[PDB]
Amino acid sequence: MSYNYVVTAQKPTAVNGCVTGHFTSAEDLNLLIAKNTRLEIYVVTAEGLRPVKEVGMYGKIAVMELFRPKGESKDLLFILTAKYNACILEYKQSGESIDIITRAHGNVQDRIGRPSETGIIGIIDPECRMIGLRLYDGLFKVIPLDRDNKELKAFNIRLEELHVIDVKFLYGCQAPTICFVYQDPQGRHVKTYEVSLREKEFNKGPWKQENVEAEASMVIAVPEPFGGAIIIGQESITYHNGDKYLAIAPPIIKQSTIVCHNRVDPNGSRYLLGDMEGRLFMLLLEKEEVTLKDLRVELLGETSIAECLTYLDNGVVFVGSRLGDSQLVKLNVDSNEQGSYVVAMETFTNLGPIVDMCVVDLERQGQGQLVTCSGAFKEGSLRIIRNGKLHIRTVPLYESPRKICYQEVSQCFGVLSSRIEVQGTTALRPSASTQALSSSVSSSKLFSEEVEVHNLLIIDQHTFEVLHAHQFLQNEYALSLVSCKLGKDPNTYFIVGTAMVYPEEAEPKQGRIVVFQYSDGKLQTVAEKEVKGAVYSMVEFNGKLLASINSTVRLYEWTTEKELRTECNHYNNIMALYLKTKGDFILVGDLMRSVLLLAYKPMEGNFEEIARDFNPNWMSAVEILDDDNFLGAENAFNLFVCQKDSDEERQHLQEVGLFHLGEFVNVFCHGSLVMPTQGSVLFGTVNGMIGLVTSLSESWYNLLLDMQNRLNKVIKSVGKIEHSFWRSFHTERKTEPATGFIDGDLIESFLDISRPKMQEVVANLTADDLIKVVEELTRIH
Amino acid sequence: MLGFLSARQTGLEDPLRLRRAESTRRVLGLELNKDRDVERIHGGGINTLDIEPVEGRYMLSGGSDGVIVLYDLENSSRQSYYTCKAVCSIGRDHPDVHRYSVETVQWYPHDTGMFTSSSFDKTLKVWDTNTLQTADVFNFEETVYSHHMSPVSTKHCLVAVGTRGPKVQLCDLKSGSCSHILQGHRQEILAVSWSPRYDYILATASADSRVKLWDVRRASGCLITLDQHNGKKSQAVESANTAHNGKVNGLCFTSDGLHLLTVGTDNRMRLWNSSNGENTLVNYGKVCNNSKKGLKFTVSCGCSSEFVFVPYGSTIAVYTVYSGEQITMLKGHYKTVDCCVFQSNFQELYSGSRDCNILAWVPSL
Amino acid sequence: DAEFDEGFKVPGFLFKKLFKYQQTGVRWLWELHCQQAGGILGDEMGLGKTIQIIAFLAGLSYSKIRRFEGLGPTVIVCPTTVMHQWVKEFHTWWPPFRVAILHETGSYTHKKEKLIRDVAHCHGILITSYSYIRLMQDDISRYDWHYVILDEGHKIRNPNAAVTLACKQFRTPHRIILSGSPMQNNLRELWSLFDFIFPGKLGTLPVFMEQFSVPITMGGYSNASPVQVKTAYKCACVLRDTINPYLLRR
Ligand SMILES: Nc1ncnc2c1ncn2[C@@H]1O[C@H](COP(=O)(O)OP(=O)(O)O)[C@@H](O)[C@H]1O
Ligand code: BEF
Repeated sequence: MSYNYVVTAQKPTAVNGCVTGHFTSAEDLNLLIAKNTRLEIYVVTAEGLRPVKEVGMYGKIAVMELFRPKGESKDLLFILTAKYNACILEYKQSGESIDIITRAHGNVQDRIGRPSETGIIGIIDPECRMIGLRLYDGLFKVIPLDRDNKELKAFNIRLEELHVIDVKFLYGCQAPTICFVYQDPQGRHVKTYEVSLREKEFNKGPWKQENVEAEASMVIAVPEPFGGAIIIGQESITYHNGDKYLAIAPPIIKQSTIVCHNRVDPNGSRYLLGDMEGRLFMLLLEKEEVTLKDLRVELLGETSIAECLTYLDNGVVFVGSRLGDSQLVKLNVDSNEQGSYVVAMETFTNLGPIVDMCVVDLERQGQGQLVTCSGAFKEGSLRIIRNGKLHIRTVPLYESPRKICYQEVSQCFGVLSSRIEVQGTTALRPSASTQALSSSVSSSKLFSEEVEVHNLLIIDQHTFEVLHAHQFLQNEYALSLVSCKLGKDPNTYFIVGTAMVYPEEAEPKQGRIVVFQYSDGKLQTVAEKEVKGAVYSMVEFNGKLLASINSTVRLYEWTTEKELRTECNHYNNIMALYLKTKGDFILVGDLMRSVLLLAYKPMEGNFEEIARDFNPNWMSAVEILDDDNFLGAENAFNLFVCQKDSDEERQHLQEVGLFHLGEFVNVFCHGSLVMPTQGSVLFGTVNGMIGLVTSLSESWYNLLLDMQNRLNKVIKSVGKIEHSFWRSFHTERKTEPATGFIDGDLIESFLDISRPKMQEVVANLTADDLIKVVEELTRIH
Repeated sequence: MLGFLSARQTGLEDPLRLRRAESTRRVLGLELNKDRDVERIHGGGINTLDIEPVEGRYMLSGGSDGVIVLYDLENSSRQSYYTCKAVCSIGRDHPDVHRYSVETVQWYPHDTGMFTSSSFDKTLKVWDTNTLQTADVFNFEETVYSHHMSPVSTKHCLVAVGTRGPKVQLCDLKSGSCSHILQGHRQEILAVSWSPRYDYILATASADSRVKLWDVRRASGCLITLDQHNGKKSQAVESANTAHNGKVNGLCFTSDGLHLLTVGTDNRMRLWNSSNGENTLVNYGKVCNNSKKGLKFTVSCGCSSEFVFVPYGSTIAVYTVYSGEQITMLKGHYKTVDCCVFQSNFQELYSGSRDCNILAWVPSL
Repeated sequence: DAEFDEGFKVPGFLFKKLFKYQQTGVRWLWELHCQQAGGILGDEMGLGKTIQIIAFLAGLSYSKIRRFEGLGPTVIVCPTTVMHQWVKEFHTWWPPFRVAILHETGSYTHKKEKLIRDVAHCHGILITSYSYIRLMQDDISRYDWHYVILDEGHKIRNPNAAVTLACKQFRTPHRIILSGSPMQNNLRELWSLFDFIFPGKLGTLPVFMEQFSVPITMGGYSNASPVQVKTAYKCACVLRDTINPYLLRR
């Protein structure tokens, strides 16, 4: 059995959902922000946001909506978790003490069901008669509220349409009436149903199905004066109230898709609309005496790429971004002489999608210092993280970074970047590749809307300025990037593995391994090698280059001529996506066969499949903890540790560790941000969490597991979710309790409880001993 | 594929997107793998295959010669080429060997240690996998065409058995009770399938062209009788309300259990709403079957679009469940295909046939 | 009030009057309702089966559960001597029910078919006798009754008596038998009772006889060899398991 300790070094920063309402008091205007597992409650002050509470859910908050049942003084909060823990929470302040009481909870996971493509939708009737959840294809779950539950008993209504894009409750309807866009082979249509809680089934909606734009993806329920709905598609915005059909095609919204919206007014005369480019639009409803006259869209300006946006008051808009820093902007009445009304008031740091990261002992201290490729298209950046809490520098790249490696001898970072050009081509904005000191483009003899251009950025490790930007070939995607010295020559090379991406194909057939040398402020191309696939990953492996072309893992040697020459191949992979190394052993994370322990037996000069995990886990990242412990991250937000067991059953890796992280790990890396536990592996996630896995001994693992159970018996979670259920390994075809993993968050929460609760924890084990233990545990991050 | 990897790594798309789109791509690229083989042990045609639901490692196979084979589908060898070796076999020398054709074999859901198999020797035998000895035998007065255990029943352990008799036998493996019978059909029940969604919902298809949905708890007959037209041709129900214009010899619930696929000897496959048995009017074209026994066909699971793999003569026709568009026809067998079973972990298909072969279809690349 | 699994409440006063086993029985009746099965209240004579039935029906009307809203038109078939005993117990325990008697004694004084019609169309409890069920099956079965409680239902024990065939003509799933002795001479009688409450469980009388009656009987004759005794024990265990969910016998 493995003994691993997982803890949060940096809590998730990506805002996956934000709502406004009167949650903490009838007079307070609250901003509730869901970062993946954290619910952050602020009060909308006349200036900025005043934090009041930050709670940790035992769940990824998939749905988060405020609703006020009749007679209630202040808004209750409905939260649905990714594992389908539903809860209704109320905020109760008793002087200094703050609580989040669970007015109701349950688990609404159907045992079986195809979870819907567009993802978990949760809507609440505008009169709070029911919570409609679209979780699975062809079903629509209803949680009644008039029947005041404490267990949230919910029932399915069979929905005759199986591909539902979006759904909302309409306003000004005597019955709960849903309006949804669905896709059938004949196109996309908007349909309405009336929900009968008494008959527990749908009825004919107020206005029959209507054939809408092909890419209709948004439904906006419009409040009572107008009623109806506003369906946003790519090229049109259309308004339906049953007989009225307003339709506009503002040319300004054709360039990008509208992905979030928010009702500025109570009467829905104005909406904010956020697109994937970061533009912010204002959709205006002109009333007639009331009916609706016409629709207008005006471009307010630009923000961070909004996942969610909420209008607070007095022109203040919170732009909650998953890809970039969240924003608090102001909407000016007059333009800024640049055509923009948006003016950023405040910025909330978001380590965005952490797609890669490295630990460099920069400044030649004894302290590690993370450098992460954070963010995406316009919000891409390098974040430098260090303890001092964690201080986060930001280097705006203005283009999506993809990989990063540190070349110490040259005092630089090599960063794979990607920028989107439209037309031959034109950059939509000045990206860090385009403002390098020097530049170059790949002139290769091997291969002879909007496109992605890829560059290799050499960035100064003192000033974090782009010393150089080498553009790669047309239609060439740089995927992997390693900095290393090969063979016996002394030069340290930037080695980039690329692929040729054409729309005519689903998997690249062409690619190359380019060897660069950074010297004298220039990036010379020292070598090239045409390979017959995408080079997803390269690790330097005992003086040799170990690349993973589409399904083959092959080992290249650096010859005295300075070219790459193959030494051995390995083919038993669906897609070798992740490569790691420790000594003679290679860990291969696959697209869906999940891990493979390979050995380069040097005496022969070929690979040997030592062990394999035969479970179908879709990896997102992999790491080697010990000689025989292999950390892995499945795309279902789970961590598992495999172990070479102890005949042909010795070729079976044993999954001795299981743990549901709730985060999508993109990268592991050995290192620590600090000056009892063995090893230290950081990982960065899509939500912006930085976590830390380390090995425990058996004795302390037993002790900490015991205290974990005690804290579960004592600490009460917000939605009355069980910690063991939350950390249970979860996949659509498998579900097991956690094991071999200790939630260091729950352990470290042993300090934030009063002394009587501590004795409740420490019945049969003195307390001060465990205070010392948990302090020593917190020492690691 | 690189767009999908970048969208997954950067959080634009839920990882479910990449899983499902890639599983679909793998299903469309399904092709006869000569890079994988299944060891030939059956002297007769393979009628039935069943991959275990938990871990999907092992496969059962029932032959026309009365043997049962238990295969390992994991590539335990370090080569990229491997033969799915036969771990066990209830052979001609096994004292409990079936005396005639094994028409169905099924793993016990929830556990690999027991599996059940029914034969034309008028027996449903329960086998303990580890000792490979029979634990129980349910003798019937009439030969068994198809049995099925509920894939979902954490509560009951009934086996629905369809024989040439007009009644559906329910056998309780917990204290052995083979008395319960569902009466209301008029000819041989050629296919039985428990709902994967509802613990006590059973779909039964018979040679009298009728498919009935039952609630085995209920004391008042079949819930629903599937009707081709849904009321256009309506008659006081004594002979009307046929699902097909021939024998209905195949049943398969879709993955989510909200729809039912029936195949009949009218050379048609129909898609029905499993809640109210209403025909969805999905076309599916013409599905050549003339099988005189139960026709075992499967659906896909966990793809962007669901598929149905139906035996089409000597080929396996792949159709989209919810649009009818025939994806393709996998042709690698030499005689009529009797059964196909889907390995949901890797989008692999195994199909048996009367030519005493079991062919693996794996995605290309 | 006492509340059960889904929506079934029985009034607090009516419930408080009951004993622990009687309320266990009211529960059991209502799981039978939920599964849409019939069953045999087999509690032996004197324990009070009229009260469990009346309490359950009263909680069925009082809970307003969902075709019929609450309680539909139910028929109680009983020996002739207890029709008025049933009426008395209904009037003391749940007075809101309209409880008619379908008999010569009766209280109607018009065409009996009219009484059956009216009770079918106002959701009353029609208390009749086995003789009347035999004689008026033409009228008793045209009305879709909600429950078919048979009191001393072992009058259905002969699968070939005309009363038996008549009582097995009710289309409803909610069949109940009250009999503290639901087996009197042999297992064929048990088969007949279970063929009324749930036709399929025990098979056709062919299968039931061959599988259970011949084995279970042949192991009780004095001269029975040990092997045949053990077969009888095994078959008895199987039969008890099979009929456990639908017999409640305290
Ligand atoms: N819980 C109770 N409280 C008061 N009287 C009861 C109760 N249960 C039964 N009785 C009385 O016991 C008597 C016998 O019950 P009865 O229903 O006739 O027995 P059986 O179960 O044989 O039909 C009835 O007259 C009834 O009034
Ligand atoms: F005592 Be009797 F069975 F009503």
